[PDB]
Amino acid sequence: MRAKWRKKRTRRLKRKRRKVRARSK
Amino acid sequence: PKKRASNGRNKKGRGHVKPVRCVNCSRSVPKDKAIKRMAIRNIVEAAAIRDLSEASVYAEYALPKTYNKLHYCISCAIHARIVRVRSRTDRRIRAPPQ
Amino acid sequence: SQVFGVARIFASFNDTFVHVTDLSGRETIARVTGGMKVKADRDESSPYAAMLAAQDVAAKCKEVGITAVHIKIRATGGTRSKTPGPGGQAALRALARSGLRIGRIEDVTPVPSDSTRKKGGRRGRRL
Amino acid sequence: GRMHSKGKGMSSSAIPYSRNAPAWFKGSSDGVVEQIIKYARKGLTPSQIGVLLRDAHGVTQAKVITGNKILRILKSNGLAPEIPEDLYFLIKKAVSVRKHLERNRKDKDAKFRLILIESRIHRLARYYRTVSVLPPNWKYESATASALVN
Amino acid sequence: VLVQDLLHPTAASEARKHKLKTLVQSPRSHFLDVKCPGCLNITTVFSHAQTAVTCESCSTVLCTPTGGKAKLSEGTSFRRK
Amino acid sequence: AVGKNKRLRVVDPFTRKEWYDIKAPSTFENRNVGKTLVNKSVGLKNASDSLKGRVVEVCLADLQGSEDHSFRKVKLRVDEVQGKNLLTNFHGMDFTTDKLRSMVRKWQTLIEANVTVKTSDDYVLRIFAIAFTRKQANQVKRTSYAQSSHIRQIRKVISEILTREVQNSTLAQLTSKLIPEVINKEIENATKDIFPLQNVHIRKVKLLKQPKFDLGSLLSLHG
RNA sequence: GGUGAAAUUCUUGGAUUUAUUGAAGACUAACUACUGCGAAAGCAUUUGCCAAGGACGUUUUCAUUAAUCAAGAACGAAAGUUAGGGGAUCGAAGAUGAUCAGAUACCGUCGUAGUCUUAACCAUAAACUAUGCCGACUAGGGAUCGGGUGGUGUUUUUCUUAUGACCCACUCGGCACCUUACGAGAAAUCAAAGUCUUUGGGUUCUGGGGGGAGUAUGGUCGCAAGGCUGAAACUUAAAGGAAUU
Ligand SMILES: [Mg+2]
Ligand SMILES: [Mg+2]
Ligand SMILES: [Mg+2]
Ligand SMILES: [Mg+2]
Ligand SMILES: [Mg+2]
Ligand SMILES: [Mg+2]
Ligand SMILES: [Mg+2]
Ligand SMILES: [Mg+2]
Ligand SMILES: [Mg+2]
Ligand SMILES: [Mg+2]
Ligand SMILES: [Mg+2]
Ligand SMILES: [Mg+2]
Ligand SMILES: [Mg+2]
Ligand SMILES: [Mg+2]
Ligand SMILES: [Mg+2]
Ligand SMILES: [Mg+2]
Ligand SMILES: [Mg+2]
Ligand SMILES: [Mg+2]
Ligand SMILES: [Zn+2]
Ligand SMILES: [Zn+2]
Repeated sequence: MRAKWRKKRTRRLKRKRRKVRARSK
Repeated sequence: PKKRASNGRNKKGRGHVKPVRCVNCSRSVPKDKAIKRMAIRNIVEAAAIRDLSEASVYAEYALPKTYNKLHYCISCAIHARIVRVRSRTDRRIRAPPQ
Repeated sequence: SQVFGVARIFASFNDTFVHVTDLSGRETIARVTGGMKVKADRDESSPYAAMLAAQDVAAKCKEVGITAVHIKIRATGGTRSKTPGPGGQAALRALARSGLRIGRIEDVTPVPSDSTRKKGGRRGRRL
Repeated sequence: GRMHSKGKGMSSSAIPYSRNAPAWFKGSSDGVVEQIIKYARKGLTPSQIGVLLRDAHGVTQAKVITGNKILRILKSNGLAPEIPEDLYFLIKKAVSVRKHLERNRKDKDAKFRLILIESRIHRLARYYRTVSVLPPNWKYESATASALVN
Repeated sequence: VLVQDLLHPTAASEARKHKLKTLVQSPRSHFLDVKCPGCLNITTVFSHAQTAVTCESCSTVLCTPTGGKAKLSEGTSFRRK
Repeated sequence: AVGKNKRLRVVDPFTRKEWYDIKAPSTFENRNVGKTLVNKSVGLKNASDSLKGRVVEVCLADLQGSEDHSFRKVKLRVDEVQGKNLLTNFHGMDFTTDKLRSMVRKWQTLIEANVTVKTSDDYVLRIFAIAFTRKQANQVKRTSYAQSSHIRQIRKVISEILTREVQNSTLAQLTSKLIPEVINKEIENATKDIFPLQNVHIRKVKLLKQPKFDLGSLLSLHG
């Protein structure tokens, strides 16, 4: 996997995580 | 490692050189990493000149040349044999062959 | 002694034009394109087609009375190509060898003083 | 090798060996002093005066002929300005830049330059305070700076 | 190279070398006795002016400033001090 | 040719047409140019109506004889229809691409100058200039660029010259002046102080705005 | 039209093409270079105004005012974010025609957002010379740009001219380059990446096997996207660099 793609994936994951956190709040 | 001390570009003292598009495939390439071949072709092909002359009103006529500078992205150049792969020892020669 | 017209060859990398007009360039005397003569679609540009077109044009010219032409050679120009198509030279040759008279030949390709953006994107036509 | 740019130049005046007055020069030190005083009265900065001396008259350097530097002489007579010359010049320059900025806002290069100038001024101010040429509280701002200039 | 007398070099070589970079620093500039074509007065003009130096009695402009060495006003005649 | 479109008797239109005669202004040598072809005058919509305004762009060598004028080109606007003859006026001077490009050599600065100016009539002309920097016959330096200040000065001078030369007399007069390249020579003479200079040409004269029509004046350029 | 070949699409209410023109927004070809300038990002049409700046010249002036910097500031490509104006081209998404076993990929045709701008934000790029800044010294060689000197040197010519442009020689400052290293280095290579086991000119920052991970968490800054800061458990004998046949 390209590093850039990995980074992108991570970012995507983090968005979801953020959303989850917001929901929890 | 560095394949080229020039980085294959020719800028150094600059910072950003504006890109020119490729004449073959439009691959946007910096104006220095550009491979510039200036083609002075005659407007009429070498074999078809005589006929033209025969046709022409006013004998002893100029017959002009067409002028254009061509910009090849390096890959394209490589493909089209404008440039060739050279040995490590003779990559260094900056002087044109002719 | 002579009757003059404007030959107006426009040869793109696909499909080629011949277009005889008067000296004013407003009124027309036969167009005839490479796609008219050969119906094989890829052969719109090929020299043979161009030659055929030129021949056709010549006949028309003869019929009208235009003994002589000035040729304006043209590529697609602007953002596109700039290099003349394969069926311009052929067309010219055909014109020459029809008994028709020649003189004053120029490139009229629409060269920009730097233009709008070219088609293809950053990485261009990746084949 | 320069203080705010990448510049590396070495262009400078090179003072001759002999402290003594040049052999060809006549006149008098007193005369020179008088001339200097006159110049000061007229309303010139030390450097300008020095330049004038060099050009119109036979004066190589004032310290070579009189025994004293021009600024010192000015001070002695009671003519040395409220603000030291270089500092004043710097302030003036800064003010011009500020004025320009006031007029046109998007000039980012100009803004950058202004900062540099300000820094330089601050440095100079600090130096002066240490030497106690300026009163030990003297600060540089905007309106105040303008006032000083004008 | 290798062995030199660095203390007293050839005069020509010294001349060639930049002012400052010489053995002891000394100016390349000099002073001039300027005679204006009209009145009989001698003014001592520095060769690298900056200011448009006039005669002390009459306004005539003897020298105009340039990059380095100042230019004399044609009718004027000088003598190196 | 086999592919057909969706597309959602008076054959040979040249039998519906007549030939005319392109008459150039008295400024040139070969005063008649060639043939122009127009439709026959139908009652309301005459032949002379759709003629006055037409531009015929012709080679300057084919008006003067000499082929040292081959690179130059002239636009001629049809104005007065005599009956068979049609009288033109100067519309625009041009350089052919094959000389303009030829003269743009690498390793020397090209100096390009613009100006818009009124004639002694009311003709608004935009006239252009090209000048190149010369390797002065003595040079070892493989370039010969001019400094920017010098270039600017040259441009200014050129502009001044152009202003002097237009504003003073008719468009016909201007054309006359132009044909044996006097203006270029003058420019060269002027600029020998600032920088050597070479291949000085007024390339491109563009007409922008003309006065009324004034038939008499036009006529006075023929006969 | 388009293409490797096609098809999509537009077309006898007349496409394409030809000629004059007009509007709109882009961009600034050729000239354009182992050339310029700027702190970097960056910056090529003309002219004017507005300040700024390096180098040079200087027998001008101040006289240690300096070098580098944790705190703090200023700018900061492109995308992206608000809200206006603009919206020609090109075009993430989308449609959509092919190609393929598949092909919401490359190729083709359209095409919102964006591309341009005005007020804000954002603070990152292979933001690269992957070479921190200031200073000294060591080796030749031509170039070239900026300035300055000396040439009864060439040309210009309006008679001396006087400039200007060249020509030669020297000189500071710059972008580089060529050959040797007697020095370095793992080597590729390097006039610095040299003057280091013959180890100390001054300083700021950063790294300490590979993964986990630029992740988790806590701060903090962002309207948001995100940025700056930044672990550990556990895991592993290699990951890597330059060269070789
Ligand atoms: Mg590799
Ligand atoms: Mg620089
Ligand atoms: Mg960059
Ligand atoms: Mg390929
Ligand atoms: Mg220094
Ligand atoms: Mg500092
Ligand atoms: Mg049509
Ligand atoms: Mg330049
Ligand atoms: Mg341009
Ligand atoms: Mg900090
Ligand atoms: Mg943007
Ligand atoms: Mg898609
Ligand atoms: Mg599909
Ligand atoms: Mg596509
Ligand atoms: Mg970073
Ligand atoms: Mg880095
Ligand atoms: Mg580790
Ligand atoms: Mg390897
Ligand atoms: Zn390409
Ligand atoms: Zn006098």
